[PDB]
Amino acid sequence: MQIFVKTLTGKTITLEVEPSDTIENVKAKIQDKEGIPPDQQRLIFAGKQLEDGRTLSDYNIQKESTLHLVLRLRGG
Amino acid sequence: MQIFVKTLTGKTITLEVEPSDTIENVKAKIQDKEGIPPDQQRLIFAGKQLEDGRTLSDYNIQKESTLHLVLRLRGG
Amino acid sequence: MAYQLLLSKETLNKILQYKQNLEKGLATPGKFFLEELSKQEKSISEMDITTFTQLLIQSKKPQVFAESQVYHDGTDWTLEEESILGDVSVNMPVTMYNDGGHGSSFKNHPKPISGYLAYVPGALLASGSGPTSDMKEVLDNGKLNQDKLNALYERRLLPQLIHFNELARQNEKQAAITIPGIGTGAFSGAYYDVIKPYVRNALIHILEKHKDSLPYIDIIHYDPYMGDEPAEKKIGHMSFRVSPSGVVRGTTGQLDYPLGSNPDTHILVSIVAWDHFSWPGNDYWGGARQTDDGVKAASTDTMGQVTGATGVYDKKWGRYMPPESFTKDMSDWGDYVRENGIVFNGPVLALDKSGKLDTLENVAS
Amino acid sequence: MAYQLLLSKETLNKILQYKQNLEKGLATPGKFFLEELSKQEKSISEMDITTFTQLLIQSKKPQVFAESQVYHDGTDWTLEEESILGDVSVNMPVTMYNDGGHGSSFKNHPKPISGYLAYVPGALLASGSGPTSDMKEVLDNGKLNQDKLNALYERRLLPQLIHFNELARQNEKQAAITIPGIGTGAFSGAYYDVIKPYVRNALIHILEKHKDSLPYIDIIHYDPYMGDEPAEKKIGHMSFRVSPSGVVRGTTGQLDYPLGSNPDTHILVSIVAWDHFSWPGNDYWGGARQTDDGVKAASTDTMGQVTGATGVYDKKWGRYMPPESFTKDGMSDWGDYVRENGIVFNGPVLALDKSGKLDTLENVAS
Repeated sequence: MQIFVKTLTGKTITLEVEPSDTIENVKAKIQDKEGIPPDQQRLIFAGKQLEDGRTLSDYNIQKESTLHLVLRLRGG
Repeated sequence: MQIFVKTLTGKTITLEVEPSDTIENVKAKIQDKEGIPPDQQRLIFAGKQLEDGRTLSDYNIQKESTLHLVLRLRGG
Repeated sequence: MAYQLLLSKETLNKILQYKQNLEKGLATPGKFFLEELSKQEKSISEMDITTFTQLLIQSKKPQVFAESQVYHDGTDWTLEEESILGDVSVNMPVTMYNDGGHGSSFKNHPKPISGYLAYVPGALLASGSGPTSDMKEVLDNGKLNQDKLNALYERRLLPQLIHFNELARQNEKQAAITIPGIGTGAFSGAYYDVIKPYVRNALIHILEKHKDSLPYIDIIHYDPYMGDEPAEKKIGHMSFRVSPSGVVRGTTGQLDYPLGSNPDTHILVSIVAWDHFSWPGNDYWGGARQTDDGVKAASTDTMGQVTGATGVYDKKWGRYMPPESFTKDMSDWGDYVRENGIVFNGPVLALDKSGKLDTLENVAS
Repeated sequence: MAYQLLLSKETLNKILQYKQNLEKGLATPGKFFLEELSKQEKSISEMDITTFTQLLIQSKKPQVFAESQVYHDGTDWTLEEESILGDVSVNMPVTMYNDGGHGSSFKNHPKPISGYLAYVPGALLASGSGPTSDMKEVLDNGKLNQDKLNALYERRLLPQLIHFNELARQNEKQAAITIPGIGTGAFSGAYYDVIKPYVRNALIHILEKHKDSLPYIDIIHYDPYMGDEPAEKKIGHMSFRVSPSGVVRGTTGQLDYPLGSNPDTHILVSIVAWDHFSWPGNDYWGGARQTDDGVKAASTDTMGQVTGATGVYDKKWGRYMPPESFTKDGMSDWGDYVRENGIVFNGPVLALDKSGKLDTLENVAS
């Protein structure tokens, strides 16, 4: 299964994924393709924020969904 | 007058501007601060597409408004 | 009104299936479809299919960014609504005021041109959320398929080709049609840098499959900004020209007669890259003379033909600005349609299996 | 429902000004405030000031991204409304189920702690489109004014500080407070990598100005992630500690008794970085244990105290899941519960007056 990621360069990339891939594995693939380390990434799907630990299957992310990638800070 | 630009990187930069500065001037300053040439820039403010030739005051952009930077690309 | 909407036979099958699904309680309308239905006195079963497609087309908002702002679930438009809306094209006669150049490269026509625009929504391969109906139609495990894309663009373009063939036939002329890089912009999404030859091949396929069905379409001037080699090609009787405005400078504008055509021998027709959910103007309803849609809608009297109001052409900005009665009191055309309650609804026809445009109920039999 | 909304004397002045402007049509409400205003049947001129303020609070939404999806005009909330909402804090007694570790670094508490939370909205210096109220208040020609930020955080924090002083006083104990980097997150916007010392100095100034008004606030455990030096300070009887958990190993959690404190001698209260427009812990109303707000709302029974419902804590994920009665049917988050049950955010509102005593709004107004 292939999904899309709207990246931090204003572009859109593709990733080969499996619904059993965890969000941190998706972040590792996004680091593979773009370089941003996974600890600085926040994945958003249609408003819902994706957390490391649960897979794409748990969020019911579809055939060719598109995840927004946002820069991640720590604080409040 | 200083305004903000939510850039591609996801962060937000500050920008020295005047109400009489055209959108082209804003794009040149964004190029100086982030590298993106003006021909690749699309400026949005509150959903309104800012276009070259118009000044910042032509869009009623006040003291500390924030401009979205989007990657401009050619086609249809 | 001054515009007309054409849809394909398979689009009418889509509409028939969606209507008989909504009648059986098997599906549920989207939000905007429901808002437009609420103003209607009739139910889904009372109205004919023409009123159904009219209320579905009326759901389009004047200004929409389909590449991000659409959820494709129930929040705005269900996927069936999207698969129907993408195949609907709208044509209208226009007064072309400048050559249609982007930015500040436009050149004002000294005597404005009389021609025709045909807004056809390109393939939507971009979204801010879930997959689009076009994504499911033309993509096979994320790989672009040229055959399905050919079928899509044929479905969406052939009705306008038939209409303008008949128009040139009735005008004792032939048809010179300018086509841009439809769907090669934001609509391409991740396929931004592979889509150009796919669109060119889809166009060549449509032309060569129906060369004899279009006897009076003579010149076809196709111009993606870049990404393609300049070329001429013979397709039966018609000359198909790939002339990238960015590669070969001096190319005729989108709202300008191609080389070898003139108002005495050809009618000028321009295909405009539309979207699934906006009015013919899109960006220019928000005031922006940007993108193919916006530049063409702003450089012509599109907003006049859609709203019925008489606007003024600003030569300095190359714009069809709203009427003085409104502007004298930054107020764009979307402001006009909001303040005057103007909607987008017009006559609709379908392309028969034989190849003749007719009313929806007629061809549905 | 067992939460309590607090606001400063200046906030009450703003509220009275806004109400008097609405009575005589000088100002117009916003879409969400007017929408929560139409669900009742008293006009601006009949109801007292607590009910007006409570409807203004009820204009909040369970999850809102105040730095992105807010317009700061009639579309949602106008500017007087945002100025008032930012100054409003809330507090509640909570059951702390883990030390508040972010992501998956949390350690579950074998015996959950009986403590309290104080959600306080930080300085909002970020917006998707338009200038915010705190932007106009604390920025002087683009620079961060330390004194204006000091006055802001004073207005916002001092009612909670006085309330928890009284709470410790009524329990024969002192108060150990843990504070995170309030405005250091996305709220900092363009000032992201300069604001940490400003926030620390604002906390220090608030403590200095009212050290004698706070007899029983003993330990204050301030904890940004990084970007601050580990230090210890004597503010009168108060032990103010800067121990950033990102640079110091073994730092006590935010939902953890700081060093030199225990349930016998202290009551544990944690300040939570809030926003102007959302219910406490908005990121967890969407189901995410991410921002400080969300982590602290998920690791405690905050959702249970705001909705009045009985959730269940989940150890593997460290989250306060919605009632099993409701989640019996996908991943139905707490926002789904409040949406289907139609719960509203509205509680008792008190104000801090001239003498540092919390009273009703009408009493403080005169």
